Amino acid sequence: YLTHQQKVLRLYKRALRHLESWCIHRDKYRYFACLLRARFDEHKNEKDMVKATQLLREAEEEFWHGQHPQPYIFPESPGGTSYERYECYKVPEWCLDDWHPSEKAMYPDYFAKREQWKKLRRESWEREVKQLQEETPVGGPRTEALPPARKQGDLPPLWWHIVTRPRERPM
Amino acid sequence: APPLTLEGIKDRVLYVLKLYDKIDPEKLSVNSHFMKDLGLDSLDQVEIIMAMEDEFGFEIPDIDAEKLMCPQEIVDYIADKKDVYE
Amino acid sequence: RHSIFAFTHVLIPVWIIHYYLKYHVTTKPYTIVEKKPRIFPGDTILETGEVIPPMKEFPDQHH
Amino acid sequence: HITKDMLPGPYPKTPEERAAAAKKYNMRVEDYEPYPDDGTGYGDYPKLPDRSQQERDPWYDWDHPDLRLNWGEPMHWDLDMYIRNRVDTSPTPVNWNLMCKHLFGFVAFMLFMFWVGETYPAYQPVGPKQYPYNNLYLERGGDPNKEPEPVVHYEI
Amino acid sequence: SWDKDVYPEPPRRTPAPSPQTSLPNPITYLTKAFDLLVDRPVTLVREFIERQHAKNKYYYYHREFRRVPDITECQEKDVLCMFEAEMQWRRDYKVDQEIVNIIQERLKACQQREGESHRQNCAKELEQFTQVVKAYQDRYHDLGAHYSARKCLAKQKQRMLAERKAAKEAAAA
Amino acid sequence: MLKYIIPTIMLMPLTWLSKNNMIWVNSTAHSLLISFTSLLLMNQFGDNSLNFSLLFFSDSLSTPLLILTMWLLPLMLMASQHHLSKENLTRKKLFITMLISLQLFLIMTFTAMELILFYILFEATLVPTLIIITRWGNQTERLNAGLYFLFYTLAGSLPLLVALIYIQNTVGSLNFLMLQYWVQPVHNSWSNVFMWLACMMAFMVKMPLYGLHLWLPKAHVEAPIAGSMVLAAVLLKLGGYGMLRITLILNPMTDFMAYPFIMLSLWGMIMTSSICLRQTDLKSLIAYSSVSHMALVIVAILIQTPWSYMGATALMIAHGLTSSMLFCLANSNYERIHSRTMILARGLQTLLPLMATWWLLASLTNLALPPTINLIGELFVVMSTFSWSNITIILMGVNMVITALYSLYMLIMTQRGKYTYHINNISPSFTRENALMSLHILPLLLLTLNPKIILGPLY
Amino acid sequence: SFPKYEASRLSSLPTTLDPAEYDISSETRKAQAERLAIRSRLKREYQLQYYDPSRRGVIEDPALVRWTYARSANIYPNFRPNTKTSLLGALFGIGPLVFWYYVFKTDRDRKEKLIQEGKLDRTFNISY
Amino acid sequence: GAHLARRYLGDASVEPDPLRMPTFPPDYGFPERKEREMVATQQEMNDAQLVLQQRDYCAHYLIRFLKCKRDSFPNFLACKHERHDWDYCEHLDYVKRMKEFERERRLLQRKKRREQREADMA
Amino acid sequence: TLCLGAITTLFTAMCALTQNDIKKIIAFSTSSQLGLMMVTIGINQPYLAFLHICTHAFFKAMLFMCSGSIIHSLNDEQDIRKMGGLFKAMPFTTTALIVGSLALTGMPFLTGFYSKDLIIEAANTSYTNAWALLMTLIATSFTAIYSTRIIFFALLGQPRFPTLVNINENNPLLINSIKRLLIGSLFAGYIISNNIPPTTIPQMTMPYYLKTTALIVTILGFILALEISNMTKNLKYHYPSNAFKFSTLLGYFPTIMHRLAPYMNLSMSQKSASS
Ligand SMILES: CCCCCCCCCCCCCCCCCC(=O)OC[C@H](COP(=O)(O)OCCN)OC(=O)CCCCCCCCCCCCCCCCC
Ligand SMILES: CCCCCCCCCCCCCCCCCC(=O)OC[C@H](COP(=O)(O)OCCN)OC(=O)CCCCCCCCCCCCCCCCC
Ligand SMILES: C[C@H](CCC(=O)O)[C@H]1CC[C@H]2[C@@H]3[C@H](O)C[C@@H]4C[C@H](O)CC[C@]4(C)[C@H]3C[C@H](O)[C@]12C
Ligand SMILES: *C(=O)CCCCCCCCCCCCC
Repeated sequence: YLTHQQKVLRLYKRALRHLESWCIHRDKYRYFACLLRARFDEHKNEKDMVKATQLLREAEEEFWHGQHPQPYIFPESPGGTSYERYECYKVPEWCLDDWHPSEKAMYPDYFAKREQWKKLRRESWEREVKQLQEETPVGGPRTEALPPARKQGDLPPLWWHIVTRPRERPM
Repeated sequence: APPLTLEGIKDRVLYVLKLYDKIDPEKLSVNSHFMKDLGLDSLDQVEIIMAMEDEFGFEIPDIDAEKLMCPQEIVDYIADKKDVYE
Repeated sequence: RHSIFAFTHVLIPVWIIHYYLKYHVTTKPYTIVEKKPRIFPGDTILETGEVIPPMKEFPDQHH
Repeated sequence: HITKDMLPGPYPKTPEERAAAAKKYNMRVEDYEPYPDDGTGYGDYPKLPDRSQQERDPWYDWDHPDLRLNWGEPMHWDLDMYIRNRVDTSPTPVNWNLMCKHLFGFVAFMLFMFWVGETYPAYQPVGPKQYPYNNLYLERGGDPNKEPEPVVHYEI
Repeated sequence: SWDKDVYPEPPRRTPAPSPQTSLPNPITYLTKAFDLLVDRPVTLVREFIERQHAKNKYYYYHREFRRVPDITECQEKDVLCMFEAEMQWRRDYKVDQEIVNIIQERLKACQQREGESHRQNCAKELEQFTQVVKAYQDRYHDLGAHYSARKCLAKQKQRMLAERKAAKEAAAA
Repeated sequence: MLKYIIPTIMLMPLTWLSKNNMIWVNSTAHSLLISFTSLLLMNQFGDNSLNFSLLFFSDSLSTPLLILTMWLLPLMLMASQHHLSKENLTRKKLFITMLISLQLFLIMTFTAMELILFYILFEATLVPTLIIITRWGNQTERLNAGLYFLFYTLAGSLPLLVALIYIQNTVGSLNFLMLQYWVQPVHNSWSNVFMWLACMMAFMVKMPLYGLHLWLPKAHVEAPIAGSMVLAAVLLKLGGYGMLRITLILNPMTDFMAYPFIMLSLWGMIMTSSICLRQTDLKSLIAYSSVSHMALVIVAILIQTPWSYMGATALMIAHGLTSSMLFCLANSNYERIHSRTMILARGLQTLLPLMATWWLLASLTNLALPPTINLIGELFVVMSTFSWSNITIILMGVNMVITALYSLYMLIMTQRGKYTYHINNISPSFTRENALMSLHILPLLLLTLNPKIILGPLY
Repeated sequence: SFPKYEASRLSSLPTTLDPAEYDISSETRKAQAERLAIRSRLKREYQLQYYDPSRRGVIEDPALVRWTYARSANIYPNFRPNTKTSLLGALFGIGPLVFWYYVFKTDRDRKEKLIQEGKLDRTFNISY
Repeated sequence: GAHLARRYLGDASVEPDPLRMPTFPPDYGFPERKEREMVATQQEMNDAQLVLQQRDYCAHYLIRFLKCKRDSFPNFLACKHERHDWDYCEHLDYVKRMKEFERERRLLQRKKRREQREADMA
Repeated sequence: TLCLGAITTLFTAMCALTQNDIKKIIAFSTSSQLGLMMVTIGINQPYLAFLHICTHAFFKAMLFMCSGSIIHSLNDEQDIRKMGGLFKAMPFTTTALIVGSLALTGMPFLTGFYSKDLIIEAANTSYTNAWALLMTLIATSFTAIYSTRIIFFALLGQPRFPTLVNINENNPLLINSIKRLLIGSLFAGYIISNNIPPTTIPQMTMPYYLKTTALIVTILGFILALEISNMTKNLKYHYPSNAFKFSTLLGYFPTIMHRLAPYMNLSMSQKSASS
């Protein structure tokens, strides 16, 4: 669910981005960006929420009519030219467990460090599970938010795959 | 594509905000809440995030962008996406 | 470095190819077939010594 | 592990079967709707919206990011057709019917004009190209024994 | 090597060089480099090999097949006579395939040799190719994958009957 | 053929008398030695077939099928020994025995001189095949798969038995050499229509013919890996080999009796190729791919031209190596993730680089990249079918487009994209797995150098 | 007063253009909360396995098993012969076969008729 | 250009048909017309291996150009005068084809002018 | 083949007029040039079609390498709307890009002139489909427009890329690879044109207007393109038309066919063939 305020702010960002795609030139875009902001400021204070909803629906219809058919997309954003370009290089860390001993002997320092991380994960796991059991209602979790660590020497529950995820430029 | 550093990210984030006419450069620090301290509204914050996307060349999704309320949170968000640790 | 490349990748391959063509391919019929050379008026045939006659006098156009 | 009670079954006839089916598929009983009970064999499988996986939020933390699926959610019957490599159903900036009319109109117009241009070709104001020796009768592979009809060209 | 009558080629006519330019001809100097660096060492190695072969000279023979009675002379269901006739017919069939291949190879060598004048200068090769393909088609076309001498004979007699019928009604006219 | 039959029989005492821990080493080594000696069958003559005795012979049709058969036995032992590792010793030895007995029946099947000897061995292959599917298959569905396999085959083969005995009573012999000289044309009567169907339906079911193929997606999918390898590589080719032989005595009736089966095959290949695009089970997709390829062999055999017969022989050999390789590739993923679902494990190229090369090579041969023998066979059939009727090029062309689509869809879905996050047991490829794949593809590509030895008697 | 959006099977209505998205009663809010609860419960069940340090294998997904089962084994038990299935099966099953039979039978009969009359060009046709 | 408008958007009876011209006899109005001279013999063009479409009434200039090009190698900027003679010979051949078209058009006009005059008599 | 090539050259040139991805513009340029080669086939000029293949290889390859140089310097940005102001920042890529564009548009005596201009002359003087001839000429003008589009937005104006400037085209591998193709884009057409043997009879007699058609429409194309591009810098709003959307979305062919055909085929596979 998106609140009304979230819907308006998403529209404002979308409208500006498509406006920038039309205008291209920076000085021209600055001019029309300020006219568009003025339109949003014109109804900033509209206490009637039935009328503020009607204004929102018409703005979205106006946007769909005016959207650029081929808007600018940041290269690495979904739909961009570089989106997912480096996924083929992302290898999960568990693959290192299958390395041959002669391959591990080339990085004695890296693998000694890695064993400490795996030991840390092993020793934290029981407390992470217990913390989730005790902080979760009887019906079960109602949102996807996870809690922090409440104690000293505890780790935030379910941290391993966030912390150890591949780098964005893994190779 | 030279590498980013934590100080470098912070320097450029604060640099952009000091070019925004609605912010007083003499009252701007890394922990200045955009709304509570600098007295900006939520339309201003959308424009601030858009500038950061332009500054660093990548998109911040609206669901994440709405929570970035101070310069330090912007720095941390960028650092996390770019795997910057120093 | 370039000379070691020329020797291993040009000279030796062309030796093998030339030996292959001269003593295996061209010893069989119709393996290598050349378009016969063009002959122009006034030419001389190397094989025979025949001399090809010239073309007749041109009705000299203005140019 | 999977038991028979966790597997798809026949079309649910009673509201008690519909609730049991919805729970099995991890759906709200109000959101659960089977395919019509024709003879085509869907049983009680949920009829989900016919939307491409391309239509799902790319910024959400999917369990299967490439498929944009979460573990345990009911898969569309035609999921393998709606993967991001195949059929896309995203909204288009131009209406579907208007796109079809403009594409068809452009192609039909071009085909018509090509047919016109073939009926009324462009050419230069020159008579036919002339060739010696009976229009090159022998060069074109003419029978050396048969005598061709003379083709005589004149100055002008 | 090969017989020049089976795989003929006309005499070669090469125009002599007749330059009208002071510039050196790069091909002439590349040709001499090729002879010295490539053709010469390759020729020496070949001569060494041909000396070894001359020390050990042995022979192989082209197998000759005696002619045996053909299918027309075989009595029905007589497998021993049919077998020898059928094997002979298959050997002849494979030979006829190679004859067509020889005639096709002549035709293709002519088209390439004559360049832009091939349409006129290859008329003889085209005529011979046409005649052999007609004869081959008459013998073997449409017999099917299970072809045999018997089916070939049946096809010939059907054709001979048609040619005999087309004559009595072409001599009646 | 006794120089191959007796050594094959000796594989059984070798297996039973071996040390407990050497059953796989011993049987694999000596089955490879038998496969090596089979190259002596390549003494073929231009006119006459190689006729050993009253019982057995080998011509250019059966020789390549024999070499493929004997080659497959060591590959199947390699493919099986991992998933049978926890089986107790006696049951392992019985599993190997079934494989050996199947090889014995097959090599005698392909060289039988007399069609009734061919029949007995042709049915004999059912028994070990059924036992392998039902005893050592993994799922509950193996029992149902065995019944479909058994009764589809027998429903067709029992009418064939009546027909063959009828022919022997009328001709006096079923010896294949004799039938070449004593064959008489088939008059067009109702009684001969059912003789034609009796002589052909058993082979059609084994191909399988589209419509009569439902047993194959069950049997090929439920069998253990060795079962699938032999089922697809060799046993489907008994139908093609039988049809190529028996059509000798069915002319000219085949001219018009072929039409319904040509339509089923030409349209069926497009149907089964389309099915592959929406299959969710990787093994099931590979099984439906076989039906599409064998539809070309049926069509090629029925139009009865020298080019279609060369193409059919090449396709049967080419498909045998390719389909077996694909099953082995699919099995190697199954032994890791224990599921046959194709969408389950993705992006495997990232985790198993070399194995992804085998997938690519297997896929390219499946879609008939030139100059592979897969393409040579398919091309020769397309050429002959164009002469049968120019319009067939449309159906052949559409099938080649669809075949490329599902071949690369299988490659892209499993090997590319992002790996599945929670699957963390994809260990590196074993030397055994890599050798198993290369013993398929290496002979397949080598044959491109000397294709004539797999073009059959019409070459 | 802009022209209205006309959706199709292959081009969906944009979410921002959907009238339902803008009238959100409490019952709709409650439904969304119930959906999030189911997703959250499933996410937790997956994560407790996915994050378990000792687990090595595949996390079996019942939804994936149900999907493959529904697309194969469950179809015939829920099939009923009726007007819809009988007609479609006849039209898609037999239809193409009868059509292609008459295309090839017609083409081959015409071609055969020409060959018997010597009216088909087969001058160089010796491969078949 | 202009001639296409007249045929397509005007009277097509007094415009040549490019696929059927000439339609009048070669001597109609041309007393004692000379035949075109051909310099190169059939054997010379065969020996030179000219492309058949090049074996026209300008072939002798082409042969002279081809011989020069071969003999001037590697100087590919030579034979520029030989090339021009062939280009100019082809230009004159093209003008002769333009005159044939213009002659055909004027006879079609003349033919009509006679019909109307020979019809206004009736 | 004449009509097939004519529709291709026109349709893909029109798509190129509105594309913003630099590689898409060059790709649609290739399709349009291939269409022109197919037209040359259709007017019975196979040796001119071959020559265009040879000349096109030089400057088209160079253009992609120049775009690759720009893409690399702007951290994988391929949208020309985020380029600008590169004329002096990347002098060598600028030089190659201008030479490449002038070669593509048929500037006299560059590599593209020695094939494209003979092709247009041969088409204009041929017994040919009238509509195909017009489509070809218009496509020739559109070639100037989208060539101007790349130069105007990539090189001229003010920078529109991000603030951290990492523009660097000083790698010798980059310089020498482009440099060799630049030399080919100037002289290869002249050298190949003067060394190949004549296999047809070139048409050299035509009215003045049919002799300069290729050059005139190219100049008109540059003029019109330069008026459209300067218009983009006027503080005036945008009103997108049907033609702009048709061009931008590639005539809707991908949007319809790549959804409708897969949907129909994949639905049948499961519903009918499988189930
Ligand atoms: C000539 C061309 C040939 C090519 C065309 C061939 C067409 C295909 C023929 C298919 C044959 C029938 C199908 C065989 C598949 C296996 C059958 C099966 O598995 O059905 C299961 C069914 C369920 O019952 P059940 O399995 O017993 O329950 C569990 C306890 N075991 O089991 C049962 O209910 C009992 C099944 C009994 C049938 C067994 C098979 C016998 C087939 C021959 C039929 C005999 C007809 C004789 C009738 C003459 C008088 C009319
Ligand atoms: C889905 C189940 C899978 C199992 C499939 C089982 C297939 C069994 C097929 C058995 C049919 C055998 C044919 C029996 C009919 C009698 C044949 C006969 O003797 O008729 C002769 C006549 C020949 O015609 P003609 O070529 O003109 O004569 C020579 C002069 N040129 O007859 C003719 O005109 C020749 C044409 C005969 C073929 C007719 C084809 C019908 C249309 C195609 C149907 C495809 C198969 C349909 C299967 C659906 C099953 C549900
Ligand atoms: C000629 C080239 C030098 C390029 C350069 O320095 O700019 C060098 C670079 C690397 C060389 C090659 C590689 O070293 C691999 C080869 C190994 C052998 O020692 C010589 C042949 C061999 C095939 C090489 C000879 C060649 O001279 C190469 C290609
Ligand atoms: C007579 O044969 C004329 C042949 C063709 C005339 C072409 C003249 C160019 C006019 C239209 C070009 C428009 C391009 C924008």
